[PDB]
Amino acid sequence: NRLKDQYLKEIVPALMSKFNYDSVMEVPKIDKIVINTGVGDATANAKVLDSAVEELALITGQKPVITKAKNSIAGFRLREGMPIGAKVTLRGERMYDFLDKLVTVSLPRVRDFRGVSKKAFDGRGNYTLGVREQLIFPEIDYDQVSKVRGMDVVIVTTAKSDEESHELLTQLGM
Amino acid sequence: STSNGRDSESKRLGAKRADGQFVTGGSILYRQRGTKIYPGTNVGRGGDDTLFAKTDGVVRFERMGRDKKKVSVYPE
Amino acid sequence: MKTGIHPEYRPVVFVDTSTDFKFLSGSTKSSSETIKWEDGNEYPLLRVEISSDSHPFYTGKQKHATADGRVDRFNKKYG
Amino acid sequence: MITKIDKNKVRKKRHARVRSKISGTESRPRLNVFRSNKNIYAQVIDDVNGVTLASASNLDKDFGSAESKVDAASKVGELVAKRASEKGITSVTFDRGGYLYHGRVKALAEAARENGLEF
Amino acid sequence: MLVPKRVKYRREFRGNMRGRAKGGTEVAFGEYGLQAVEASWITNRQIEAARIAMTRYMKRGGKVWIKIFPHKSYTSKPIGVRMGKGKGAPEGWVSPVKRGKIMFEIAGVPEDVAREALRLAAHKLPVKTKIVKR
Amino acid sequence: MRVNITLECTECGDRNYITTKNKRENPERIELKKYCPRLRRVTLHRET
RNA sequence: CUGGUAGUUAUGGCGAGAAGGUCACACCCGUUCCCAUCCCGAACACGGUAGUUAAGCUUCUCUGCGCCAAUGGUAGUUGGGGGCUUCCCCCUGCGAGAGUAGGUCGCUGCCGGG
RNA sequence: UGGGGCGGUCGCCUCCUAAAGAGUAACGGAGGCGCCCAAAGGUUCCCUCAGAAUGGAUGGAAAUCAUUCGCAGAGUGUAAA
RNA sequence: GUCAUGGAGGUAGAGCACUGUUUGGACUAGGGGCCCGGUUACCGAAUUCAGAUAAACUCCGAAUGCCAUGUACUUA
Ligand SMILES: [Mg+2]
Ligand SMILES: [Mg+2]
Ligand SMILES: [Mg+2]
Ligand SMILES: [Mg+2]
Ligand SMILES: [Mg+2]
Ligand SMILES: [Mg+2]
Ligand SMILES: [Mg+2]
Ligand SMILES: [Mg+2]
Ligand SMILES: [Mg+2]
Ligand SMILES: [Zn+2]
Repeated sequence: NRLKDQYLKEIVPALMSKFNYDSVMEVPKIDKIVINTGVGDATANAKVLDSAVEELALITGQKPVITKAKNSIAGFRLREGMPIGAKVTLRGERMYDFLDKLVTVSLPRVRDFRGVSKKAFDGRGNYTLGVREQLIFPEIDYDQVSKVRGMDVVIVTTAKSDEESHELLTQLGM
Repeated sequence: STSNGRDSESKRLGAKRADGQFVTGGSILYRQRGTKIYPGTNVGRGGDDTLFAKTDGVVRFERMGRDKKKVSVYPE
Repeated sequence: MKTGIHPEYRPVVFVDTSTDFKFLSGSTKSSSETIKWEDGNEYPLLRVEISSDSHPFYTGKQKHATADGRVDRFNKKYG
Repeated sequence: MITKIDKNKVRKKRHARVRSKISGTESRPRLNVFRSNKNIYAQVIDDVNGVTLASASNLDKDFGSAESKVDAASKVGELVAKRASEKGITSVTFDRGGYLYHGRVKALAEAARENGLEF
Repeated sequence: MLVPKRVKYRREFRGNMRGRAKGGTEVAFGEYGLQAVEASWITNRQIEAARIAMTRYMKRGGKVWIKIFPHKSYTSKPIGVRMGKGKGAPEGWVSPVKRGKIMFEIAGVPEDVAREALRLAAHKLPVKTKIVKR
Repeated sequence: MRVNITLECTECGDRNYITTKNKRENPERIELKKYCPRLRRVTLHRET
């Protein structure tokens, strides 16, 4: 909750008199956070998919929606409509609180904590993080862990290019 | 020898009434697959995409925008 | 916010046992505790390991280690 | 960088989808509704000649209604109903306008029906 | 020999060769050309023979352009076979050449050798030709 | 597989309609509300 | 001047550059209420005007892409007549496609406010 | 039935031949049918495809997400128009 | 029968905007070698410049023929 307050009270003036924006709404902000998982290995056993589903529901606060395959690639022993993956979309208070938790207590848990990648930008102002260990987030426990598997947290920002997104993220604390 | 040799029979498609002709209601004006001619005013599209007159009048083959046509019937 | 299909998300207050660093951010896990902070935030006192205030990349960790000189060590060891 | 679409354009697309069946005539003109953040507008149109037979809005002479901007919709509906009835219009088709028949649009439609307009 | 790598349909109509060449009447790549004066079918074997004769004379100097390709295929029947019972089996590839078409171009050699190489090539083709400049 | 079926009125017992169904996906008798000519109203028709 | 709503084959579209305003329209703030998300007040819906023209919108300039488009000539061809007949030629009438001169950053109707 | 026999074919649908209305033959050139769907039908409401580029992965060229370009390069139970 | 007017329909021709076939040039993302990833031409997919081709290709498109209207002029 607070992180939004500091964003709109101190980071906003900094972006103002750092980028010389014409009007107020030209300052970039964070639009949504989308988290994705892949269960392509759950082609036969459909229960590990479910386990990951309650994992995501527990870890975010909202139940994910199960995603279905759009093709029937034979290389991956696939048929169209097979349920693969899940996603949770954060928009508003949940987004800010989750990002605050991620930056202040989740990141200082990776086994080799040297710093997030400085070249993980899609080229248009959106950052994609690639944590690949389950209980990097403190909420879930080691005993409840049934299969170590990664995650894809994606941050979507209104900035029009990479660099100002970089400074916005550093201002937030990434 | 000659694995070919089969063909269907022709369905007599085309236009059955001319532009400017007085037409009785309910009579077919254009037989066709799909929609080559759209139904205009006072004409309707049938089950197999034929166009028929919904009232007595004078046939007029008109033009919609750049690349489409339509047929309509105008009472005299 | 569809009802009856979401897990509980009651607020919680974080505390860092490493350096007594208070923090407030609601979490799904109940953790079976109770503590009120900042003019009233009665919620679980969720303990945690090191936070960003002590991690290497997330804080100003200075050395936590040393270096080598080899030829210096050879000169020091041999004499 | 996200493309925030203009809601009015997709509203235009839905309105065009609606209008493929509704087209007011001389005998049965079309009642059209446009909704803005502030207020509501209503118009009666025949499409054979493309003229507005009657109209009403929230910026009329009296236009006295403020409770929750939905009694405003009811007042607009009743006022346009009276104005259209004065000109001799009694049978119309309600053009939805691309919105949903749920809130202010629904209230305006019911207010119009409460008076001498037949849908 | 030039043969298409793939064909949609195996059998084709023979066609006709009325009128002037639709395109290619004017030399564009090289500065010497061999222009057809009348219309005829040119097979790929004749094209190969003409190209070999043209290239050997120049001692593999200069450049050669072939402006035609045998797209069309023709069929034939064996001996002792009556008329009927389907169409024959394909045998070769042809390029129907209309009059006024330029089918060979040469660059990088002087007048004498270019003219003599074109003259040598023209004797391998079943069509009357003439030499043109750019 | 696909077979022909008959639908009779429950009130009258008159076989009023014929249709088709798949014995595999629809192994049960089919219930449909159709219009009965004799009574001149909609009744419930069950497969025989 | 603006908001709404129609007609017209893009000469009306796409792109680039500039300006303006809460009078209208917008972005905008919030989810108790009607309503809603295979999750998310993003959207739909509802409730308000703190802030801003950054975007939509509106106006202004262009030929960059696109679209329209001549005149002349040519291909083809109905009718008549000849050759040396894979085809070719002559007379009369019709007459393209491509290329180009050039045009285009729209034109009209109704209603309400200013 | 380019003599008869041997071989092949015999009913229906789609395209070319077919000569810019309809029709038009050959043991001419290519393919399909003798079903399927209780929703793959009716109606109301809503929206938009293929592919490529970049970002991270257990997971690779190709599985699931994020932004951009994208007039149909997809789809339309099944052959072609 | 002719004249004037209005239509439907994609042949001849032409064209490359889609689909197949195809030539030369630059770059080719690469593969194999001579190698210490370079050299790549021994082949190079996509892109692009230019130039061709089509009964079952079409952004275009005639002459005739066909269907009608007329109160026009002849004619059975
Ligand atoms: Mg047929
Ligand atoms: Mg139908
Ligand atoms: Mg049917
Ligand atoms: Mg022209
Ligand atoms: Mg025909
Ligand atoms: Mg004909
Ligand atoms: Mg068969
Ligand atoms: Mg369907
Ligand atoms: Mg041709
Ligand atoms: Zn009965």
